[PDB]
Amino acid sequence: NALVDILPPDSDSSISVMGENEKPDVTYADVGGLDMQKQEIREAVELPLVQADLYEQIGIDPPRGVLLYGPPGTGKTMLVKAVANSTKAAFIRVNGSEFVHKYLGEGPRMVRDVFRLARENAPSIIFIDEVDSIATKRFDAQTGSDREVQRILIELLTQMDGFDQSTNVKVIMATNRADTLDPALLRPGRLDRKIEFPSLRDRRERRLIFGTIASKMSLAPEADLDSLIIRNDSLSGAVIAAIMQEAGLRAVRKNRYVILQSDLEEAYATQVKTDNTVDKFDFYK
Amino acid sequence: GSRRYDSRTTIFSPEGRLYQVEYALESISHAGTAIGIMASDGIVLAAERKVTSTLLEQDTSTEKLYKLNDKIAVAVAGLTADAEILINTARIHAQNYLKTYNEDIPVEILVRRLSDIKQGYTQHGGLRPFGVSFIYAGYDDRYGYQLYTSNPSGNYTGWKAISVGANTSAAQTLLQMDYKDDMKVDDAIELALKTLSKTTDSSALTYDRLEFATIRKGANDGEVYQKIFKPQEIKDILVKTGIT
Amino acid sequence: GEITFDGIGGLTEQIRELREVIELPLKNPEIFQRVGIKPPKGVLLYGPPGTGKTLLAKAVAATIGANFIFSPASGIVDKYIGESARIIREMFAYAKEHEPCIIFMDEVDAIGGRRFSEGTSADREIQRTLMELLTQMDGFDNLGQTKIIMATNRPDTLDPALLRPGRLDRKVEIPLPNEAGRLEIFKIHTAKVKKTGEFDFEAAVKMSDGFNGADIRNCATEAGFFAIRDDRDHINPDDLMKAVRKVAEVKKLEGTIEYQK
Amino acid sequence: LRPGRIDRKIEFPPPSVAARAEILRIHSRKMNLTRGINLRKVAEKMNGCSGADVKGVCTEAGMYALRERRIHVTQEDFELAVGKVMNKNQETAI
Amino acid sequence: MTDRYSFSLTTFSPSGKLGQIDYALTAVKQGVTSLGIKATNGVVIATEKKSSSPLAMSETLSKVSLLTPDIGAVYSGMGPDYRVLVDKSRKVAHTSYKRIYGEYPPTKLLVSEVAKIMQEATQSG
Amino acid sequence: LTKQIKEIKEVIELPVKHPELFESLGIAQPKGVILYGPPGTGKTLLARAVAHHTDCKFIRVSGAELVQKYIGEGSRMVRELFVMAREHAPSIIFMDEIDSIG
Amino acid sequence: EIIDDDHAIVTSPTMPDYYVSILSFVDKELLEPGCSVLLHHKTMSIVGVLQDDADPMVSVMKMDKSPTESYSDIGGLESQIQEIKESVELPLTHPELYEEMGIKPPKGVILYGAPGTGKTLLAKAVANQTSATFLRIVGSELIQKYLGDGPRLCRQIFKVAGENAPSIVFIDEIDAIGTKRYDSNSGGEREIQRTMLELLNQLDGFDDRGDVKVIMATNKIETLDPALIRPGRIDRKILFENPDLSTKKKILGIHTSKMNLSEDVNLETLVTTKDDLSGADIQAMCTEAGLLALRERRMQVTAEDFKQAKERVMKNKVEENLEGLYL
Amino acid sequence: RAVANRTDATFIRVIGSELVQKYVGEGARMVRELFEMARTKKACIIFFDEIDAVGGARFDDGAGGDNEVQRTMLELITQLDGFDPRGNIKVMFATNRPNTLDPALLRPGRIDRKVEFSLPDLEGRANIFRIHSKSMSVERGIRWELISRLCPNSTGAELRSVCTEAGMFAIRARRKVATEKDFLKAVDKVISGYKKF
Amino acid sequence: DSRVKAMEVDEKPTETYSDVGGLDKQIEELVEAIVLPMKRADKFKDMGIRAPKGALMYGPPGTGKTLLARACAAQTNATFLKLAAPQLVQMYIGEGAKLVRDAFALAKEKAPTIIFIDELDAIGTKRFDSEKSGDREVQRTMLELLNQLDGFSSDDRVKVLAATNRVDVLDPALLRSGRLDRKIEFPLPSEDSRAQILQIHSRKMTTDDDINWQELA
Ligand SMILES: Nc1ncnc2c1ncn2[C@@H]1O[C@H](COP(=O)(O)OP(=O)(O)NP(=O)(O)O)[C@@H](O)[C@H]1O
Ligand SMILES: Nc1ncnc2c1ncn2[C@@H]1O[C@H](COP(=O)(O)OP(=O)(O)NP(=O)(O)O)[C@@H](O)[C@H]1O
Ligand SMILES: Nc1ncnc2c1ncn2[C@@H]1O[C@H](COP(=O)(O)OP(=O)(O)NP(=O)(O)O)[C@@H](O)[C@H]1O
Ligand SMILES: Nc1ncnc2c1ncn2[C@@H]1O[C@H](COP(=O)(O)OP(=O)(O)NP(=O)(O)O)[C@@H](O)[C@H]1O
Ligand SMILES: Nc1ncnc2c1ncn2[C@@H]1O[C@H](COP(=O)(O)OP(=O)(O)O)[C@@H](O)[C@H]1O
Ligand SMILES: [Mg+2]
Ligand SMILES: [Mg+2]
Ligand SMILES: [Mg+2]
Ligand SMILES: [Mg+2]
Ligand SMILES: [Mg+2]
Repeated sequence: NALVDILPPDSDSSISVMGENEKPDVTYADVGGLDMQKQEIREAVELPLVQADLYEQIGIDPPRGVLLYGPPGTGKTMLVKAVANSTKAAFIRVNGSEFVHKYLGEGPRMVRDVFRLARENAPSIIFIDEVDSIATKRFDAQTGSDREVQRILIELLTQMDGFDQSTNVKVIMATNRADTLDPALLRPGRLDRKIEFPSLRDRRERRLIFGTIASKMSLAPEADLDSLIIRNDSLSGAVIAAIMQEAGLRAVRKNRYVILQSDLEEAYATQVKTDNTVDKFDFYK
Repeated sequence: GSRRYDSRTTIFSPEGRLYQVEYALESISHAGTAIGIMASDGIVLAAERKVTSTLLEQDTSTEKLYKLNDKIAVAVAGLTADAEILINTARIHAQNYLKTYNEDIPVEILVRRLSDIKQGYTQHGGLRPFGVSFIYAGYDDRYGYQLYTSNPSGNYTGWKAISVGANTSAAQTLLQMDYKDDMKVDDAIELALKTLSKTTDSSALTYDRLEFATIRKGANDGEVYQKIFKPQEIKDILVKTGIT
Repeated sequence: GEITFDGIGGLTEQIRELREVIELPLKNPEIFQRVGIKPPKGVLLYGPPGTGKTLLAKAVAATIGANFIFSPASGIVDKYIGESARIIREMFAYAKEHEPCIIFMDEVDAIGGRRFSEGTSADREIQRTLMELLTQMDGFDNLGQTKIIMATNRPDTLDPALLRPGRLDRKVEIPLPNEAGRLEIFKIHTAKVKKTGEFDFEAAVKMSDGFNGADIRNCATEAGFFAIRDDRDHINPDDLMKAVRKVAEVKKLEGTIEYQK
Repeated sequence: LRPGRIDRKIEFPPPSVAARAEILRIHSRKMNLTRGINLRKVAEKMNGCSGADVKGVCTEAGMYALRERRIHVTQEDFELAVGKVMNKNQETAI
Repeated sequence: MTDRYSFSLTTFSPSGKLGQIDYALTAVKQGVTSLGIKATNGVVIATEKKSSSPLAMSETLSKVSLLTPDIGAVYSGMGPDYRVLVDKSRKVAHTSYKRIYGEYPPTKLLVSEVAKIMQEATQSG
Repeated sequence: LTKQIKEIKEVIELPVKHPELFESLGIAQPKGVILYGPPGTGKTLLARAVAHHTDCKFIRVSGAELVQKYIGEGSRMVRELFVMAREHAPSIIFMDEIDSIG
Repeated sequence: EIIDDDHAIVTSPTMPDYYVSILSFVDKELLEPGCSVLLHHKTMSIVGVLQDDADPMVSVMKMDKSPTESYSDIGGLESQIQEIKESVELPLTHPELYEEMGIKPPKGVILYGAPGTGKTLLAKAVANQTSATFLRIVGSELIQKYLGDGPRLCRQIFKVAGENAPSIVFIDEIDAIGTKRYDSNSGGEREIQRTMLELLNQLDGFDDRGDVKVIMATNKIETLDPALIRPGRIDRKILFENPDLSTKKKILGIHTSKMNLSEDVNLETLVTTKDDLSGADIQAMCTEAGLLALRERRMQVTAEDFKQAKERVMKNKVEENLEGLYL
Repeated sequence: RAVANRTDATFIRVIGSELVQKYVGEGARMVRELFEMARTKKACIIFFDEIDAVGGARFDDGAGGDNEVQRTMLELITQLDGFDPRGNIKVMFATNRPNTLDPALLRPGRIDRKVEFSLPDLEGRANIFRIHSKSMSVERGIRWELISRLCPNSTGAELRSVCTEAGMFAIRARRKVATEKDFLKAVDKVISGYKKF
Repeated sequence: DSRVKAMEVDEKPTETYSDVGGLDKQIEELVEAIVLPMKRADKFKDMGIRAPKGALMYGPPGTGKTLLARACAAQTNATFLKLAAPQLVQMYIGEGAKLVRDAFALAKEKAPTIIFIDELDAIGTKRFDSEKSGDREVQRTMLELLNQLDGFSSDDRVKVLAATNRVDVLDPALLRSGRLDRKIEFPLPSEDSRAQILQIHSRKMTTDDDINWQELA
């Protein structure tokens, strides 16, 4: 019952995901379309850790945390993962679900562990995937279990402000909706870089995506590569992917591994529903 | 259907203070600031517009300072739609009294009747009450300049300075330190524009977000002259005072 | 218990669509790799009550012989928080050993819905579970030889997130059986019952037109009971006919019949 | 919130425009000097509501200069820095 | 037989600002797009006017209507509300206008009359 | 934020260093100081700055002490704070706790 | 409990109970159940007693001397304090008068109302005159998370008081317990409920304690789940009004004697010039004078400081108020 | 008690609110012991009072999740055995409200009479005031009915309280004979205070 | 647990349909639904049609719903498990749902049994569309109930009877025809059944000709 040897602080890590933090893919569609946003994330996140030297000479403080918000199906949690994986700086990947607890004071003790754990093993990358759930519009205590959600939340704010001017990139967090967040508390200076993800896209932005698709299996010579490009007019990557998935399924039946240009045409055409014009036009038109 | 459901605004409140009237003061303070400064020789009246949109032709459209007649001008803060009805009602009332008696209506009489209409709405009108405060800058020979303001309550109170709209306290506090009883109209022009800029979050309150009017007896041969100042005239006096 | 693959039959095509998604990439991941696409995954089932959606979820499972996890998600919510986070996480991981495995998420609506999250902490939990379920499907690692079928049935709690383009090859709507989709169902049903040979089924279907599957089963249960009260080892063709008159009226009067995006 | 029970209550005002200038000054010294003194130009443009807003300008100004590898902090750098920051604040607070 | 309401359904929200005004506005936003550029030698007004059903006559559908032979108008929002408001506006202008003037109403004037009517709807239980 | 800076020296520095002087000119001593204002004012940065010059043990206790569970329940450890602060004086107990738990 | 047969039922730190033998030393009589007792560890037998509820609670509760406050040093609310004396003090000093009327003596008072009136103080004052053994306890101690310790302690209060009758039990911050319920999932409806119960079961008790007065200082009885048993057993209830004009003269007089050279400004005219306020707000004002003297580096407090102090103090209270507009 | 004395049936008093004997059916032991002895005595009454606690309805439905009480209760049903002949042994149960009691107990057999006691009329409340007031020395000629008139409908505890306070105010003035005046003052005081809650 | 024990077996001896007063129609329907398929069970099996699952009973309180069921249970020699829905409902959202599932697993051991569940007024109607949904307790347990009723799992042998006061109150998805078998409404006393109902109650007390039953009706 005596101290015979010591452990790293690194030993006995906080409750954390069974599989890899590390991303097994490097092929990346993260490159091919939203490429402009992929560079931006690199700028805030890759550029200080890799080149410390640059920063020291100008004299700046290490760039501030990064909030990622946009509509979901823009691959937010995947564009940043890719970078962590290939930079090969330490990556701690946690969820609000890890933190959540049924007990009394059990959430916060994990939270203190994350911040310190990052400092120990610096340069270090903190990404909390679920943060939406944790943030509330208004605080409550109507049941006893609301108060627990509230404990995690406050303990997180205090330390987040205090993580400023570490070497370690500040907490990167992702949110599908930001009406859950309160704007005064969570705010620039913690989080001066706030990335908007578009969804209007461009003729060139879409083109990048089609190239990644096309490499996988040579498009039939029934009609040109350039056909796919014309039919999309503003749609985002997420839909592009649903299109290409159906198309090659039907391709397998015919016994050709080439996806026909007809198939993509039919798959594109469909998915038109999304509350028609009848309902609207009887009292909004 | 209609029996079951209720949206009675004509309950006698248990606090002595009708709840609907409470919320209409909140709504007033969202709308821009209007300032009445009463001097011995006039009323200097000035109100900032609350729009700031660039496509919107603010220049042309006066939306707060409306000339009722020669001696009486009103500044509006509150709901602009509700306000329009009371402008026509206030215009016709001064004309009818002028016709009957051949004297411009004393200020007191006009303000009282309009306040009593607001009152009426919650007395037994069934109506939601108009959520507007008006500063009635008025003159009559007997009583000199007279300055009164109205409340959504249907209560008026006289003053030597008043503020409505936003920054009621910020404006009121400056005027108390800087305005003295004896400052003339001339001073009050310089005073008004500068305090407004200092309350508002704008770096310089532009001439195009301003409306300015004066009612003065220092218009020769014992006469009363009003002039709603045009946006470019506001600009020259804006440059003098160094706001721009 | 197993559901005979002859047994299900009533909307052919509709059934063929579930096998393309599931059956094909389990037996051959090779084909999907040769093409290069991400193999087909995610199935969204919606339809009325009684339509045979559980019968269908079961049917695919028996056919392949792939291990089966039948979980209502009314059985994963609990009074204290974060129990739910554990329940799905263990179950997804459990299925991986038992590959091929299909996790039947019955009444996904339960843990569905948007907004909420301001009442009891149980409302915040609902959303939490939905969010983590998505992250496991895609955004963490990809779906292997374990596939997930989502069934829903209440339109009130719906999510644009589970409807969104991405995972899903097929967004499957399961409507009222066909004119002879109902016949096919009728046929199975008259085989089992003892009869003196009854060929009144053509008429019986004219009345019992636009019937959901549940009512095809019900007309045979009510009439056969009438045969047994009448002291017979035979459902007479008279008895089968009488039954469809009675059910037809009370069917349409009380129809719940829900449809979902 | 009984009075004299918490015996002192302190409010910190939202910063003055002069108050802002003092914060802006000291962090610029840590970076490199603003050429053609455009420390005033920022303060004349907007008053922050917090010292975080001030910090945000600094970091950004030093960021355009970093890319270039020209230590100078030019008027061009400041002007970008401010507008970029100014947009962001408006899109949260609308 | 009149509804037993005797009071304004429209209440101030407890945070100020009428519930119903907010409620009405959403419709305008939801409805289809209209644009206009004021010009020195004219005004262009433009709107989308999609076929309701190809079988439907797409010529009889209108969103441009006349108030005076000089002044025309287009809207966005509820279609049936527009039609009635136009009819009221023809009477409010024309007859009364001719009696006190005997011309076509200038634009400034016409626009102000319309504003009061919208207010009186809301105020009225 | 110049006003706040000057002011805070009077409120904190003097009751520790000269309890007798702070009493004589004034009367007795405070029951404490409550700091509030826009987040991002750097209120935190002010408390820590004074604390340097005062020269005391600046112990941040952030939050509920229901997080502590080392020995006993964490509930009464809140209460027990008084005892421990006394022993470990000189001390500035910086009780941060927003009280947004419901 | 003791079973007369030289056995006892004891609980130790360890969780199971023990049917133990008493072995010599302390006699059964000289023991009191509810006491903390000495056990020999190898074989658990009562080898004595010396501990006698060795516990911080015992420390806080006991006060054998009379309180530090002597009577109507406190200035104003005279009549109020001469109501608490009719009910409490008067029957202990003379029950004779009550017997002769043919009426039970009043027992109990409940002090309720509002912060700032120095409620707590009045209780100490009345008790000192009586020179009753005046136990005093904080309510926060009787409630704790640990299970079943709460009723032991609560029962003990009642036993100690009856022995030392004539007695006053002052239970301060009874309002603390209220209907605060640790965790609203579950719990707080077990331990808390049990402690409340015990106090009441002993109130009237198995022994007649009408010679134990009780004084409960509280915001309201509506904070607590109401249950205060026997109304005429808590008898008269005392509603504190806040100081009025005459009251605050006296209370002022104490405070201004601390501020150096404020004697110059006539006691009466200080009263007049300020707005009617409570004695609490005098405490705020007196503090304001010294606060201003500190900013100024006013070397000695002056007549000018005390006058300036009025205006800033009055200004604070108005500012804090919210103008909702009297219509 | 009054009917006990007249009928010449003996009386056993048990109060389960006072009794703290309930821990996971300690109270089961307890109900079993007294009830069983009592059936044995011919010509007796068993009054278990405030069965609201101890023997109480389960609170498993509510937030606490307590079920100590459900044990003492379980025991109490099997003893009754619906209606059972006992030989003129009266089983008395007192609740604050019958509604709170467990629905299995409420069913018939077990409970053969139910009776609501309510606050009485002015003539009865004059009578309850009368008894207490008599016991104390008072200036005679007193109209009992006058004091009751002012008081709204009220509990018997309130009536004892008015005589106590009245007693005291006379002693304060050194009258050893409480006048009518004191009863007027006493009423105002207790009424004003309590009522407003 | 002691909770479980209480629900379990509390079969009292018969009372016999002879002592339910008037209301012929109700009885006829109940005996067909239930009793003939237990005794004639062999034909039901052979045809391979499912034997009838349940009886739904609704109407006035005080129409002998209880009485009726209990008589049926003993005649078939099935045990009368007595359940009531407000009991299984708790403030504990987790635990109160758990019990519903637990009750059915217990029934299988005791087969044959007739499950009488009462007062599904407790699980009301489900028409929610707004944010406040009853905080998922009413919703939760409706869809729970249906998973026991589910016919792939045994619920054809063992029957579910239910009583609950009007069907307007009950939610639309578990009120489907052929789900809870027949739905039998209780018509009121009609000055026929009244006279009987009284007659049987007076049989216990002394019977005299001074009393006139018909007048009372
Ligand atoms: N570089 C990218 N550009 C465009 N879309 C992307 C990109 N990467 C992935 N996607 C698509 O985004 C879909 C979902 O990716 P995912 O990681 O779930 O996104 P998200 O925006 O974080 N939202 P959520 O699922 O609500 O967390 C995929 O099915 C892809 O089609
Ligand atoms: N395609 C089919 N072939 C054969 N029988 C079918 C078929 N489709 C539906 N059925 C019948 O429909 C009956 C009842 O359906 P059921 O299992 O109650 O449906 P569900 O839609 O999963 N409902 P629930 O969970 O009760 O909302 C089955 O037992 C079958 O007899
Ligand atoms: N006056 C300042 N000058 C420069 N940067 C500042 C200033 N004040 C704050 N900051 C920055 O803004 C960040 C957020 O402020 P923070 O330190 O959380 O302040 P606070 O006002 O004590 N907050 P809170 O306790 O959450 O109400 C700090 O980490 C600094 O980087
Ligand atoms: N007659 C009085 N007796 C005692 N203090 C009084 C009297 N009248 C006014 N006071 C003032 O009240 C101050 C003390 O009141 P205080 O101790 O704060 O309150 P309490 O009523 O016991 N409340 P709480 O703070 O809830 O315990 C004194 O220092 C006086 O300034
Ligand atoms: N049909 C009837 N025949 C005789 N007595 C009846 C009849 N219906 C009800 N009762 C009497 O009234 C009581 C209440 O009926 P119960 O069966 O508990 O009703 P429900 O379940 O319909 O609410 C019975 O216990 C019985 O004494
Ligand atoms: Mg994501
Ligand atoms: Mg199903
Ligand atoms: Mg801080
Ligand atoms: Mg006190
Ligand atoms: Mg019943």
